[PDB]
Amino acid sequence: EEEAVRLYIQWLKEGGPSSGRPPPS
Repeated sequence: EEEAVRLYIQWLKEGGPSSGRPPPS
């Protein structure tokens, strides 16, 4: 039940590490 992974979702929803950004947490 984490929030940081909620960012990770956000991150992944943006494409994840293929977006040009490394995963959040």
